Amino acid sequence: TAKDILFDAEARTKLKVGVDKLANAVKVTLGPAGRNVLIDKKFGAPTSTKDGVTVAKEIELVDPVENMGAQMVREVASKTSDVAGDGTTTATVLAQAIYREGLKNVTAGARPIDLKRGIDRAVKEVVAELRNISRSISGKKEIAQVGTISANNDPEIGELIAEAMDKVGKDGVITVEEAKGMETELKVVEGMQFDRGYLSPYFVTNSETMEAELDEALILIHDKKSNMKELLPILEKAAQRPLLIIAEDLVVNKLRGTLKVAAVKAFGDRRKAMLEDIAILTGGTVEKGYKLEQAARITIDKDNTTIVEGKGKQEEIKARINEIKGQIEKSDTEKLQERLAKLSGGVAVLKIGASTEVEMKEKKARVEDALHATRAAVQEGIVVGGGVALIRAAKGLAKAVADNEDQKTGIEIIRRALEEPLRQIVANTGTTDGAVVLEKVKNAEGDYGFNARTEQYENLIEAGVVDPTKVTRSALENAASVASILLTTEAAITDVK
Amino acid sequence: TAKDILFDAEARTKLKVGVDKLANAVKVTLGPAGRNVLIDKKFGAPTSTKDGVTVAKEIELVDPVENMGAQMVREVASKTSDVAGDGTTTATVLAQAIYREGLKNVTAGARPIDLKRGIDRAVKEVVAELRNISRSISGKKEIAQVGTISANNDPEIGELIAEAMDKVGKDGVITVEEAKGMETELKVVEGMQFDRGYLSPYFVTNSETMEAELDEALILIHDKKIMKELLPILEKAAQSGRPLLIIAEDIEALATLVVNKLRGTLKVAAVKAGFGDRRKAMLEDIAILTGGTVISTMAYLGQAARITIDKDNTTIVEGKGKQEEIKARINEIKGQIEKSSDYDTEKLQERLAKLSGGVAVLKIGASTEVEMKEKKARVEDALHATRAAVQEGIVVGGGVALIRAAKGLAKAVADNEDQKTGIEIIRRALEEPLRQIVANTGTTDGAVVLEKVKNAEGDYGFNARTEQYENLIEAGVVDPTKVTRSALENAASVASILLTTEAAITDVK
Amino acid sequence: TAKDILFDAEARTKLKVGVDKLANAVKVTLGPAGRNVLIDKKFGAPTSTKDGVTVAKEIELVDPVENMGAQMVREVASKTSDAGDGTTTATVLAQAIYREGLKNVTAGARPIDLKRGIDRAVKEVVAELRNISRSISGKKEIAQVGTISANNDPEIGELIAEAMDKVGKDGVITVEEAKGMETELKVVEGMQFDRGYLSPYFVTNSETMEAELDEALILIHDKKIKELLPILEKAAQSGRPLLIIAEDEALATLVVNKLRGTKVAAVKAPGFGDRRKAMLEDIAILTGGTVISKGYKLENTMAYLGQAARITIDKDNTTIVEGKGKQEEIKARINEIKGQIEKSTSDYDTEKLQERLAKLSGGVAVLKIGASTEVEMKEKKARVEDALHATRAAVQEGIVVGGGVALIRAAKGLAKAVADNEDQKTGIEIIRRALEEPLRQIVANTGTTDGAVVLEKVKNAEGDYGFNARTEQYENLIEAGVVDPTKVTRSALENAASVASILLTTEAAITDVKE
Amino acid sequence: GIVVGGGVALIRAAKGLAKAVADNEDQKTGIEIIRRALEEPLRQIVANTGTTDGAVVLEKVKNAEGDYGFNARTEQYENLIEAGVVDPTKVTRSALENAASVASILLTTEAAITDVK
Ligand SMILES: [Ca+2]
Ligand SMILES: [Mg+2]
Repeated sequence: TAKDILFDAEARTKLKVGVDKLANAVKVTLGPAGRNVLIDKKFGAPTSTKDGVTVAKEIELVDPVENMGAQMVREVASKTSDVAGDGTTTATVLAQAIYREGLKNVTAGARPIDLKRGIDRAVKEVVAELRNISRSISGKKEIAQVGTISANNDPEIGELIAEAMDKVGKDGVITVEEAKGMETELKVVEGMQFDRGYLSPYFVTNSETMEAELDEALILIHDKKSNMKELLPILEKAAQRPLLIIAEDLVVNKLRGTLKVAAVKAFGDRRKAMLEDIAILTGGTVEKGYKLEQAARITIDKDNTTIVEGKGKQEEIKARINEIKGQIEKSDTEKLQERLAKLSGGVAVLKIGASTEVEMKEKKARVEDALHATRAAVQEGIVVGGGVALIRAAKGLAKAVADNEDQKTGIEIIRRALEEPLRQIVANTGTTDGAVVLEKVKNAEGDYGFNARTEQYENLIEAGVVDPTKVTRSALENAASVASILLTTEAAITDVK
Repeated sequence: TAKDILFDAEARTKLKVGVDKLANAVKVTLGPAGRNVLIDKKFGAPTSTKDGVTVAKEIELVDPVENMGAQMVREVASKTSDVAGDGTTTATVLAQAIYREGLKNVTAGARPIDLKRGIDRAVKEVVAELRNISRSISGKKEIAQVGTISANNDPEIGELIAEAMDKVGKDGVITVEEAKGMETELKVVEGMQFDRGYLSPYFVTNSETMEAELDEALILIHDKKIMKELLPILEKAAQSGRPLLIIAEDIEALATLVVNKLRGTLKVAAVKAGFGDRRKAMLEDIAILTGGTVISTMAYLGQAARITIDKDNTTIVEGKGKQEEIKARINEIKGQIEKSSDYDTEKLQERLAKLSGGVAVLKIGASTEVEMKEKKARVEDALHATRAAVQEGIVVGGGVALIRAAKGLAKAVADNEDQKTGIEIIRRALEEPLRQIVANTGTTDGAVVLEKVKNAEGDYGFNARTEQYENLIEAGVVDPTKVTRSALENAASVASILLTTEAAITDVK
Repeated sequence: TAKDILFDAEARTKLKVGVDKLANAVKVTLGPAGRNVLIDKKFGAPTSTKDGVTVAKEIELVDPVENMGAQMVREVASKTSDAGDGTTTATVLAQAIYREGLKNVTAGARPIDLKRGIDRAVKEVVAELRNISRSISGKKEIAQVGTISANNDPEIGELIAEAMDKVGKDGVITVEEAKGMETELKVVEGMQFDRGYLSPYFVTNSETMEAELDEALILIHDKKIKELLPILEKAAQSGRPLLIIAEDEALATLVVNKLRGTKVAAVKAPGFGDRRKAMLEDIAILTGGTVISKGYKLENTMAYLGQAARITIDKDNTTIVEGKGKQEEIKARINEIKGQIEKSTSDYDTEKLQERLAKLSGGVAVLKIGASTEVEMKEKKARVEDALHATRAAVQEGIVVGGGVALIRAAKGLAKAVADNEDQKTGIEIIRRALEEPLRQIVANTGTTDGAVVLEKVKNAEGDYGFNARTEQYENLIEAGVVDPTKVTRSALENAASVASILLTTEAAITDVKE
Repeated sequence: GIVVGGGVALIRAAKGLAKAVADNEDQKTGIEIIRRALEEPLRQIVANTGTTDGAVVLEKVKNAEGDYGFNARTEQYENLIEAGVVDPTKVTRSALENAASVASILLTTEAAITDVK
């Protein structure tokens, strides 16, 4: 349809208004002192949330160009918590500061392309310095320590996450379920996980977690490919139980009528080898087959699908692992070992018990967050929390080389942006003296920093204030990307009113 | 519907606003330094694109007269990337410069027709001079190099393009498909291709590749225009497992075949059959290759291993017809060559090439599906840039060839000052593509960069990605001659029409 | 006061509006087919005029920027006829040059390169205008030009030819309404100098813009001018008008008494340095007066004032007619001056003393025009004045073809103009198209829509062949009596290209704000 | 004394900026303001010629050494000392000192007091 087009600074200033509205709403919740935000509902009392992710999901602007920039930062900064599990709000605060000062220098006559080059070279050095000051996490004792800190000081949960990664490995599949009793226990079952998720967001059974869970579900494995009407006869045939259909190609009927079904993807000759393994696991049968005309739990994520507690014959399924094991000697061969590790590795299940359901769902939420944080701690390590690690990592900027003065400006844009998260931590405490608090932390060194929880200076590592290195480096990398994309945006196209 | 009519200068000034909005939006993406363009969507994040074709397709204006001038340049410039595969934004930048300077002189009193004549005489000589700078591409030695450049410096892709063009020839049918593994392969199979296309866009199976893919399909060949005998033979083929292809003079069959393809009834594709008695002879070649028979039952239908329906093209792959019967058809029309008039010579020789060479299938693969189809489409872009490069040759990229081709303007002849002004309109317009590439870098010194390139000669130019003057051919910066000359011919064509437009008729809001 | 400023294309476009308003109003009167222009008056019936000069004097605009461009081309074109209709031709030419000039500036032409190509084009057109010009010399040829400017009157043609024979070609000739009905010629003692009146309100006749004083007294003062009351009030009760010759608040006091009827005109002293005081003595001897200087006081005598019969003062020169000084003392100064010619060892002294000698010894030729009726007397007098002015200009630079044909023929010199680039060639072609404008306007004032063919038939013709708007026929304009002085034609083009080039190079226009 | 006319002397004198000391980046920015402003008089003189290309002329003058410059009257590149284009040293240095003085007061001005109309 007809379009309106904005160019040059008129587009970038309009985009900046949206970035500011997104950031200014979410950043008040940043630190441990993060202040409440009220979200209106259609009827009844409004929702009060200190969660910066919950606030960002509610941000929509009436102006199209303002909404574009607001969705740019929102989509990029959301990817920080998709992998590292934390840092969405931090990435948004950084993105606002980087784009503000960057655009401010564009008005002064700085080339936007050289600012991006200088910003990129500055991030490479800060991310590297974040690794130099990062503490590696290896061994079951300190893995339990990180799991306990992310559990809000729960030694039972820290030992549970450490024991799960001990049996199934650091890269193993670990899932969190609800226990049938008061006691919390760990159970290692059989299963596998692949990167093919749901085909539509409407299959999601849980609004906030964006996951589709099917309990006591039957698996349908075919190897032959969607919208063909022949699927209507097969769908209701065995439906009486949720169903998992696996193919390469019932959206409304699940969200409107009564049906429990999930259909994910299943490339080339490699896809035919994967579906034969799920048959020996899920306990079912897989071109030499019919036409379109069983596990305890099936969880469907956006980027992942995990089959938990599939029922095979343990004597027959053990032979399938030995068939692929024999194919390794006569064999690149790296993909054959991947399929072996999925079948023989299993899935760790965390059964979370408690007194009452309100406590059991409360305790389960901490185990999932502590698990996600511990997974990121074993990979890239841990760094000092409270926004201090971004300030300490500024020392790496000395190694950043600037080919001209505009590039040196971009380095200083990142230099001033690294201080912004801590500035917002202290600002959420309600004090106007926060400029002094930033000066003490910056003039100090090491793990010395400000803890906004007790409002006292201390050693944050010993105090239990820590962030995964993956969280911090991803927040800066994501923010610098989205802000540099907007700095280089010369046109904004949108539909007419 | 009642109409609003604009005349003379009032109409051309309004049309220029639409041409400006089109060009000013698309030209920011030109060159390696091309910047981002945000395209809004209903829900979610917008679309960031540095591609000029994506931005151009989204341009529509509220004012009908402004929208007309926008669609004018947009459609004419779109004919560049069709026969060429690149240079759509270049044609738009040239059209904006020719029309702006031309209209500027029209207000100065110059006759519009003498400007158009001067424009065409200048473009005629610039294309000729562009042919001298052209570097011909022939043989597997330099074809793999050209294919490697359009492959984003991948030598393995250039070897597949050079070897595929070696088996079936430069004009032979080459198709790129997704491989079943990481290792890329090449194989030549049976098949042919037709110059016709689908009747309705709804037959497309895969919207990503835009081509309708029917695997292990059936083919119906019928002479007259086609619901009388269709349904009995269609319903007899409705239970197959194999999709059906409809080949006739035309396809009532228009409404019923589209609604069944959109639903889950059956997969049916209709392609027109090329005219006169030559059409009835081509139906026998498709029937013998696929084993079927023409209709002038299920045993009469032909079977292939796959069918890909392009927009203007139709490709049948691996027909099931007996090879002993096909060779009897080959020597039938091959012996008919010795029996012949100057009328049909290469007409029957082209049919023999379809029943002999076949179709080569390029199979591209990678470690993950994300890179697999990303490199697969990269090969399709590399294959299209290579086939066009073989035809008209290769010229220096970065807009330098348009500047170097200005030497041919001395050969242009002007009958008066108005025509000479038109020649000078082209002279100033050829510098615009390079001036815009340097402007996309963001420097205010771009006026000096253009002076160095013009003061130099030959291969010397400016590389905007490294921001350093260097040899552009040795640095891998090249453009096909067909890409460059098409962008100049199409731009000068649309601007000449807009200069000669005395009225713009549009409906009332 | 606070100012508003317009820049470049915005200022040059507003200036063009004022230039067009002046041009379109005056150009309807151009040529013998010129049409009527009604000019309103405070009370009674308006003024109907076919004269372009009368219309141009009334052109004033509300918009200050538009008014500037109007007054710009108005003053520059006034120096062309400073008569002969050339002031309107210069305005028409100035419009065409400025219009096409601005049109190419928008097209991307450099304004200064257009000006260069314009100036080179004008030099070659004026040069070619000299070759086609036919000079006038001798009493016989002058008598023919005077008869033409008198509308086929051999009497005025002979009188002007005889007037230029008695006083010379460079002599001073004046026209005065005769006290008797017999037209006669009388040479009298007098002189003319290059100083005009010090204010337009001293002029007694608004039509000719010439201040004329009959039987007036001359006050000659050395220094600037309050303390003149004893001498000034002496002339007020003496009945004669007073002429004040001095070096220079008191100037406004004489303006009030002039408009109230209580005959005073002020003129600056001629020349400067010692030549000024030397010429002041020549005026006192011619008029029988005394120069106030260095043992004289301006407050202290009626005997020191010079006397003359008629004093005509325009905005340029002042002519003293019938000096009342004694004949012996006038020629005594002649011998005193001539004695210094042989005693001068410098070339500058000898050449400048001859100019001083030619004024006193030459005199002033007076043309007294008679007629049957007093109404016909002033009508015939104005005919002689215009005939004398046109004939005097025709002798200097020659004569060319009228009807705007000479400008068309002079276009053949444009091939001799060198253009350094395309923009300079454009300025040459601007003059090429502008030279057809005066004839195009003459044919347009006839009212015909066929004037596009008339211009082509004249351009494709040769020599003096052209179109006559009076009889609406093609003929030879030299034989038909249609001729313009070469000085008039070349001045119209030079002045038009001058003011049009200034406007093309104007990047800013400053004007006062609303009061 | 006398210096090069045509605004070239201010460009040739930019070599002294290497001797300027900056205590921080803000002071270094103020040094660069003069660096770009020294080219402004010559850039205006060339722009008053009406030429469409002003960048080439400024480039050829900045890269050349000595008194070599561009003559705007004849529109030709020539040595300005020999051609007769010359400015007094007091004229050139006073224009720079006065301009920087008034521009420094306006940059440091935090308030403007004016009467009510
Ligand atoms: Ca409500
Ligand atoms: Mg008249």
